[PDB]
Amino acid sequence: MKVRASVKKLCRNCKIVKRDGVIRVICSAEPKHKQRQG
Amino acid sequence: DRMGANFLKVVNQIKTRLGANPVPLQLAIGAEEHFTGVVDLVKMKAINWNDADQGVTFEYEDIPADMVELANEWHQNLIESAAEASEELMEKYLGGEELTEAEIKGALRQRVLNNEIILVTCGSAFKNKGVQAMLDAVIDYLPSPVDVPAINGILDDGKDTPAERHASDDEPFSALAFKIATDPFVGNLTFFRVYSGVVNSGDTVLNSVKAARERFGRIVQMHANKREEIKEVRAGDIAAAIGLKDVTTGDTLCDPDAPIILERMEFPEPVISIAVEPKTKADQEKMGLALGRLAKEDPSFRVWTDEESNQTIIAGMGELHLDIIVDRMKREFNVEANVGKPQVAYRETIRQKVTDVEGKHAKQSGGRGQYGHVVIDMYPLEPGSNPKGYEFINDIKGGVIPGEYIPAVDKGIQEQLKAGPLAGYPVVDMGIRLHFGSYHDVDSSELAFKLAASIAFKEGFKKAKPVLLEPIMKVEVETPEENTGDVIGDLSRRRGMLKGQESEVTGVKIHAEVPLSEMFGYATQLRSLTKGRASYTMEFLKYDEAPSNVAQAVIE
Amino acid sequence: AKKVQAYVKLQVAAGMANPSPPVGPALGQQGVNIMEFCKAFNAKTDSIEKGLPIPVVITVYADRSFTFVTKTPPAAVLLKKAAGIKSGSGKPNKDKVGKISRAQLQEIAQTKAADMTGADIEAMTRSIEGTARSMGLVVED
Amino acid sequence: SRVAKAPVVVPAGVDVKINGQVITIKGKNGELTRTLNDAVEVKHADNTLTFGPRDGYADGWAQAGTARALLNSMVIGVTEGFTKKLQLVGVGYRAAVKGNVINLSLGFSHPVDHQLPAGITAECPTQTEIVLKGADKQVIGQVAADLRAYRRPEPYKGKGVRYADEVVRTKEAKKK
RNA sequence: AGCCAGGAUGUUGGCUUAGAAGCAGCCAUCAUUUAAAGAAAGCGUAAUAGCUCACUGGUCGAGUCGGCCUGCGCGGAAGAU
Repeated sequence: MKVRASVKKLCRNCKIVKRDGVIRVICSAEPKHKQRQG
Repeated sequence: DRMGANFLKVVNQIKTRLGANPVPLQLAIGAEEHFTGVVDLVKMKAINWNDADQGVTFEYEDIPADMVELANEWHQNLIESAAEASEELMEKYLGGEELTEAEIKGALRQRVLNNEIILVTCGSAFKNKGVQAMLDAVIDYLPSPVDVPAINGILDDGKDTPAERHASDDEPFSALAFKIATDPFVGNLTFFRVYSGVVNSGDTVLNSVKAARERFGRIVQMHANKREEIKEVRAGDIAAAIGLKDVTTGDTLCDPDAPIILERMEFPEPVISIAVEPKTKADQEKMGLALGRLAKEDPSFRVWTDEESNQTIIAGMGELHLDIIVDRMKREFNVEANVGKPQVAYRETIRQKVTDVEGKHAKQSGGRGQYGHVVIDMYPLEPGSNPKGYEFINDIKGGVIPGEYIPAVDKGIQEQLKAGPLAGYPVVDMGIRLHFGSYHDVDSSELAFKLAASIAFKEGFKKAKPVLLEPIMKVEVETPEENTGDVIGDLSRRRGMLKGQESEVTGVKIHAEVPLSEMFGYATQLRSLTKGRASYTMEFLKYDEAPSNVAQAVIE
Repeated sequence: AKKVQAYVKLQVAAGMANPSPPVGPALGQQGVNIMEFCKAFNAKTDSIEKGLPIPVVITVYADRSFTFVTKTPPAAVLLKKAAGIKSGSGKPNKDKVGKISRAQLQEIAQTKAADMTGADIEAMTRSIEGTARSMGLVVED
Repeated sequence: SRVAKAPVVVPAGVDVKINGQVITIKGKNGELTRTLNDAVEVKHADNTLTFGPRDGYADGWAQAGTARALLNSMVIGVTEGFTKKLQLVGVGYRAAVKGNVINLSLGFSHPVDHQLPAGITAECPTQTEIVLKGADKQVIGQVAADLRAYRRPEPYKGKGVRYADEVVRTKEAKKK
């Protein structure tokens, strides 16, 4: 999980759910599109 | 003795991919780790092997009880394999005459002279499980030199009369020349095999296909490694036909007044070409002669030597060999090689065009300050039909520079036209026009305008992005499956100018036009695309370019 | 006719026997012997002077079967068969070269009227005027 | 809501034991009980079960929205069951069932044989296909996902242990 | 929002045709049928077969959706007996 202050909804099918409070964004086929902070 | 090693799968995979008809004989007992028995099905006997010894036992027993039915359903397909081999066993498969161990092989041995069935055997080499089993089939399923059609010497050119000669000692002598290795003791060696006839020690053995006379020296046999001098060579031994003056691939080793062969079929083509370069200049004296004893060994090792740059451009069919012949040079031939790139026509062209570059000349060489502020205009690389690579359009403003000082400016430009601001890449075939030639009297000489013109030409290239006039090869690639779509996409990374995708019965042949400058590691790259499954041709057709843009910063 | 299994209309000029690589996949969809589609159409291909892309459609069936529908060549290539050049659309509304009147357009529409139930005469007339303006062609009667 | 427009119909063959907050479902082959939270108002009304969010816990629309989906699965899981098949694609990798134990031919220097808990009747038609049968929807995944986590789907070959319906995304080497 | 569900079909959409064949990119950017379809968004990809968005054409049978303004909250937030 890459970390950066900006979670920008980037991939076309990008889920966003708030697990534990810190946002981590869920793609389907792209592992590269998953950030976690912010 | 490995996981995933199903014996019945692989032999019944040949009937799907290779399309052949294998009927196996020696089956399997054991779950690959407690494996102890190999099921010979003719005699219906399992063989015990060594506990872990390198070779003690051969204990034959019956079929074990854990495989009493798989031996039943597979033996009935063994005894099928003679009713459809010979027509005479057809009526005793159904009538029920006993199909013994000795009777069935008399039909199946004649099924090896046509080769419709192959005989398969499972076992371990390293665990000493099967090796002592595998030898008895060789004398009963692999053919002998006296059971085969023997030496068949045709004629020469008169008439096609193929003549089966005798496999015994009662014929004129005959052999063939292959596996012709080398040594630092006698020079050339052979690994030749005599098919029939006996030779004594010392003979005028010729090579009757290429009209040369040779004499038969001291013949030596091996344990594949150790020198054992074989004096009297009997019919069927394999030895070293030593002392051949010249010898090629597969010519005869035969006394005159005898039958004669003339046969060389499927001369290969070593495809991948890398250019070896010496380390010292004392090395090229001994690397120019490296082609002597090395290329004499084998036709899978060629040297496509150039006509101008005089470097030694080798050719192999695999880089895996072009590994080894450098390592063959290393410790015994004692050569330090610097393996580099082949001679591709690298004629620097020009992308951009400089407006005006003035050669700055100011020096009191001959008494007074010999000046020479001459300026040239970078003209486009002269295209079409231009035999002369130097096209100096000397445009003296009003014929101001005298005829005596015309060679001066000419020499300077010509010197840098043959040179190159990258790695000495000739900027040849590039038309160059003189803008204005400053002329003087006591300040006018040869260096005056020569030195100036030299710098001026180089200055221009720095702001003219000289690219690379390059040769383009007609590259074909033969790949069977639908795995060429990854290839031609990866070929599109390399300016393979596509022609068309065509098919054969088993292969999908792709036609393209690839820059010879973009060859580099082409062989090793397709061998990781095609997995080595490719067999194709290499020709030439057009001539194009390859991106450089080095004048920007790379070129000083 | 059929549904989500397969329906693509792709065939180009039938002088070429071997399926052209981009057409290949529409024959590489439901397991054909490619010799069958070469032997189906050539009984009627000898009633033409080849050079124009003639279209067929593919449509499939359960086991190993297939079917196909023969029509006439479209009027889009018939616009640029008479006009000499096969590709004229470089600038649509800035090129004024080449005239054919409506009488040519309806006689290449009777061969549509004798073949197909859509692509009717009077409705296609503006689109056979519409493929003229995109190519940069003129029309007067 | 959609969940409020979703009542569940218990059929004959599965008995409920409504001791208020603790429901123990007496079913066909097991006992699928869940001790829910106090954000629910449960009533097996006539035959079709009706539920309700308790006051104070107005977020119990979520907490019983779990429950409406929950007990529907429980009454159909104790009777019919789940086929949870896994696909073993591994070079020399086998699967064989004995009692309640599964072997794991997993490319190691030692065998891995892990015993599997109650609510599991496992089977193996071959070395690469493995049945799991169960009554709870949780337990039919939890014992399955542990095996898959021992050898995840490798996206350079397609190697690994993977589900029946799961489709991996294998890549290409592209350098050497 | 999901399961059935056609992805109605003129066309090869040019150019330059080697494939730039809706899926590389610049100019057009009409539509034969309009209760469902654009000369078009990505993936499959040299091109396409596979899978969708397009209208949800038929079922559920009620609410639902994208942004503007503020009350506060979370992440951003790592230091040295």
